[PDB]
Amino acid sequence: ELDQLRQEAEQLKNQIRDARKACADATLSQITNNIDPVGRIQMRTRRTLRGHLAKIYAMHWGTDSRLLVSASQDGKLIIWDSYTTNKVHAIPLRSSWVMTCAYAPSGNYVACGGLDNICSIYNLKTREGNVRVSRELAGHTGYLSCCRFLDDNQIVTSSGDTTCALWDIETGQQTTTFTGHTGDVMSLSLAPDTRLFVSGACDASAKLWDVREGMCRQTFTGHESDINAICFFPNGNAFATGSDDATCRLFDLRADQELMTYSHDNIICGITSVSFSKSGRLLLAGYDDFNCNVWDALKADRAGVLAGHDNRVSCLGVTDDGMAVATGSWDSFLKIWN
Amino acid sequence: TASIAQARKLVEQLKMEANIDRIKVSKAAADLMAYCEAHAKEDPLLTPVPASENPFR
Amino acid sequence: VQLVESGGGLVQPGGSRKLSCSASGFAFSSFGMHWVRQAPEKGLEWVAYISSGSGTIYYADTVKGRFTISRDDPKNTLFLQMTSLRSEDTAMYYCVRSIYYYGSSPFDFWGQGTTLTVSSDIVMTQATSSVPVTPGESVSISCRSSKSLLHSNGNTYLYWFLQRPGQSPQLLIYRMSNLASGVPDRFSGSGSGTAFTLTISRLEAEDVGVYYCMQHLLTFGAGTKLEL
Amino acid sequence: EDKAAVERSKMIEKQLQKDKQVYRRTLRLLLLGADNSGKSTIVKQMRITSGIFETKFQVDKVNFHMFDVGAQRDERRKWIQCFNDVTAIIFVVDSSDNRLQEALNDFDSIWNNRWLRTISVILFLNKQDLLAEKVLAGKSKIEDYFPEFARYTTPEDATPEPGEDPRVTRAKYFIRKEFVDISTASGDGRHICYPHFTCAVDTENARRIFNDCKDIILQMNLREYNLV
Amino acid sequence: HQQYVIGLFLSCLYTIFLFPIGFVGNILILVVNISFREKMTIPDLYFINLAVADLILVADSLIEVFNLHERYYDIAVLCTFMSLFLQVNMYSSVFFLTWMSFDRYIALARAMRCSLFRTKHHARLSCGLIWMASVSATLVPFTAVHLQHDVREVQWLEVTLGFIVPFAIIGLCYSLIVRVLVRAHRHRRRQKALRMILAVVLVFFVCWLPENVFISVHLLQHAHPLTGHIVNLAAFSNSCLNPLIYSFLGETFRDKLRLYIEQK
Repeated sequence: ELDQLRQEAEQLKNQIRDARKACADATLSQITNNIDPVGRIQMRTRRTLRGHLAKIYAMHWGTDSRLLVSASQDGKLIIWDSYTTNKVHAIPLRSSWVMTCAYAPSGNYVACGGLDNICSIYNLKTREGNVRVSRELAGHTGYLSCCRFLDDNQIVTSSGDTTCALWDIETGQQTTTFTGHTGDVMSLSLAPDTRLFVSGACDASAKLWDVREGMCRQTFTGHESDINAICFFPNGNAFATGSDDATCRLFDLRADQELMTYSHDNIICGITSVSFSKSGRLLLAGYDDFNCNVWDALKADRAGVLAGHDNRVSCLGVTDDGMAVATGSWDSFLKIWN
Repeated sequence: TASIAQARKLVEQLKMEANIDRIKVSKAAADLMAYCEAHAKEDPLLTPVPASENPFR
Repeated sequence: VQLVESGGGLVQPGGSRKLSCSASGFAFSSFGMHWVRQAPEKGLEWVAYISSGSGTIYYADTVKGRFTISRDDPKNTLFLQMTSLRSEDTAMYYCVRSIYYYGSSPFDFWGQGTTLTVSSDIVMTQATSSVPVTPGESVSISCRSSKSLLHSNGNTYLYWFLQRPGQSPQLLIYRMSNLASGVPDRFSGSGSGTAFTLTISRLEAEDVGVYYCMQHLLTFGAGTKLEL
Repeated sequence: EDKAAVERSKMIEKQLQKDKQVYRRTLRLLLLGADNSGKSTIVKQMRITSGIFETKFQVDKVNFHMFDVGAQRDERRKWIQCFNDVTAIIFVVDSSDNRLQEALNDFDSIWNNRWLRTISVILFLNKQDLLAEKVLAGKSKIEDYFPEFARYTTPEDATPEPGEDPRVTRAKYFIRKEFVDISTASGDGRHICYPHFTCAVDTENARRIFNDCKDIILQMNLREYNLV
Repeated sequence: HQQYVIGLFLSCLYTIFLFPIGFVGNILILVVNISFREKMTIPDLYFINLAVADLILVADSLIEVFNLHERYYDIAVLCTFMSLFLQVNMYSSVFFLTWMSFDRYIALARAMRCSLFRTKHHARLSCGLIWMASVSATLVPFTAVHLQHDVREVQWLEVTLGFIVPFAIIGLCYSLIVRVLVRAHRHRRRQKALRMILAVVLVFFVCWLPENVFISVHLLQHAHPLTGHIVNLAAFSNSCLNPLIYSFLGETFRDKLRLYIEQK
């Protein structure tokens, strides 16, 4: 039984690969010669946010494009007014090993999680004036890698126990558990339409999921070792990736295969974060090299570098407005670029 | 006994992935390039803005 | 959330008294504290301000030096000593909650207050002292300021208060564009920088009172009343 | 006014300094070991679904935070990157166990990890009590799994505890030497392994951790001050 | 005549052996530490300040070589400037050595439970205060003598503050550090540090004792040209040797130097 099923699965995999090869009548590099290269993109540190005691692990801009929450391994979430550097809040955490943080799209809540396997929801607007733990979403059997709000009531989270899940915050239950990954799930990106989301795992594969149906739709595998970061192209039909294999990859949902890979032979270190600019023309990735490289998403050539960090660049984000780019590092300083 | 179930559900997932339709990579690349070009005028990071426009400096 | 002031009564002009209030239901330590007096048959007047953490302290020139404000975070008690009193100082004093950060709503809560009876500043004006109206429709209330309240940061420091009969003032709109927490969709506001307007989309009998405009670039307007 | 926002920010920064002092005063420790190892008994006897556990204990006016990782996938390729730049890693093995080769492989993986190349390891050869009578009885022979033990004799620098049969000393020092050779092969001098013959009942575990942390900080400062 | 021959022979020996080490090593320490100023640690502050002081002292020693002082003896303001600058800089060198001995004692004997004191802000404040103490000890005697009237008591204060107290503190602190190291190494490579610590104290003692003994003799009593030249050269040898034995006889600064070579 097992051998026959393996043969059938291999036949299906061969069919999928043949279909993808047939669809690859052209590659992005040939098409993108029709557009002018972006050229030299230079950004300067407009702000430097300090106050975190230890390594910064995560950060997330608010939809207002001004406030941004940040997390550090010392057990603090600090909300910054990036314009003025004012510390709007400072939330002490139950567990100091926080690996992710999110800002609710409405701006009312922030979430965080880490090696505690619990996604804590914090209410930034309560009549007592303090910041209160609204919910403690428990049920994952591994550390939390990423989380992103869908609504004030729904949040999707990745875990190191190979599962992503969708949570109903009010009831504190898992609406639907996503399974199929074989290794630790390291990051997830929520589509602009909010109906689909894609997560990369410690295996070579990044999988696309449908929250309404609660099941994987397709899988991508064009990576060598381990996917650390993932981001959705602004149009929502493509997503980037970052791996320990020291290269980015651009996939397309409709084509269902790799479109482009961004790497230079002199970059031999893993990628910790990935993000796109507002138009999607620039692909920004943070590396263990202590600096972030700006890639031309179409021409696939480096257009800049953000080297103003003293340690591993662990997180990276771009404002919904597209004005600025934030970055966090293990040196405990966030820096807004532009 | 139980491993057969996991193998069969894996086969079902692969079957579904096979049944999905796909488009030519040329059209996907054209769509992404068109998207980038249409919005290239609204991306501050792509085309630098004057100091009077950006709110940071 | 509950603020109850204590003290008041009858004191001779040469005497002194200490007004005390106890904060309950919220983190009094993080909330800034303002004192606002409501003298008989006239509008509100700011008295003093103490920042959270017993930091910056301000007094109105009318009461500068005469009064001193003290704060006690661990006991959640606010104190205000009046060394000497004049006849004009008689007024009902409120305990106004306030916290300041990007997106906050200062002056959101006003305490019950106590009545104390005894045996340059920015000037603003309102279009009319009274405006007869009926429920089921909208009306417009406007006010003017001596100088533009639009600071270089890109926002106007003005607030609107509603004082119902026998009830403390309530924050309706802050910064001319943001509705308070809990206020219904019955109110809206707009302005150009020097003249602002408060518009009630649909009036109801439960909102009877007098409206005050205040700037925080603290002085209050003459007050506009609605006669149903 | 936005000045009150700056005041709020500065109270926040005052609190951040206040807890920065505490953060810098405390020493963090990572606890590792297989389920056979009695690390749970070690932490429980620290007389001062969820993931990391925490134990707070103090020895001679210096405190420690020990982090025992609980419910997680058997792999630690990623979550051990968080525990970089801790003071030390405490590794606990069951000497009496045969899974000894599994423990050796685990210690190899920890020692050679690229993110822990500067973190000294406090190695607890736990459960000496069981090992002692396991060797004395002779019901099992360590040579079955490590035949090199047949042609091995205790070194000259060994210091057996007061009173010990030669065979138990030989076995315990053979296991300790296995681990020590593992440590030294890749050991470049940037981190050191501190083996200890420990049992969960021993009360010196806190003292041993404190002494090894004292030496680790001594060497860190010595390297900082260019003395090595 | 052979007196002059010996003097010139020692001068050329110094300019060949010690002057290159001093000047180049201090310049290199400055360059390396400045290149990575963002990541600088507490010791690097003291090493930077000591490098500055020793660099100025060794640059000054060129005037001592070949006896070039006469070109500046003729201008009073220049005379006072040079003399007081040399005084403040040698005071800063000796005081920074004395302060590094105590700071090392704090960092090694009280490595923990003293994190509340060793803070880079406090390190920079202490560097400023060391420069302040140097300036004060150089100037207060000067202005006092100028108002009241090289004074006997002034030079007694000079000898005390410049050798006797600094050396006592250095010896005590490094003896305590050596006790710490010998007790640590007896249980759980560390001899490298031990002999480095026994070398710094020896270099300081050998290079500074001659001039102070000479000055004490003169105070208890010109006419000693060769002895003065020898003691001056021995004193400058301290500022010449400090860069080596403090920065690039140890591994950490060599690591940073290799990083400077490769990255830049």
